[PDB]
Amino acid sequence: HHHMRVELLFESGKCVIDLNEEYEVVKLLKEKIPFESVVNTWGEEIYFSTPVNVQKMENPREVVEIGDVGYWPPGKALCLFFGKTPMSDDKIQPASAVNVIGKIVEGLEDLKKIKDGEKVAVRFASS
Repeated sequence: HHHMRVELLFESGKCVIDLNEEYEVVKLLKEKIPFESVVNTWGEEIYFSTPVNVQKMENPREVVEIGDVGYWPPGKALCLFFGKTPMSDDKIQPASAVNVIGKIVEGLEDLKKIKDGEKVAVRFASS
């Protein structure tokens, strides 16, 4: 394991993500935690901007799976995929390629409760 558990605390719920530190963007996110951001939704994707800009993607994907965590360089955003985006009817299609850097491991079911504009506290997981 070179993985790190990050807790995301929203207003309406919370989750834990597991991120692979082998990816440059994850190494840099590590150095910025703790930070806070603000949530946006796009269908069943939550995304929020981060203070890390890494354009190069070691693992770009133009289709993702339920539970995937992506980094989207155009918006410098972490993206949480829990269902379909407005882009497709038979798969989860991000707007453009995202660097799939980890997985939602707890609280996947809380995500549908999160509204646009909720603050998020980005933290290392306490367990």
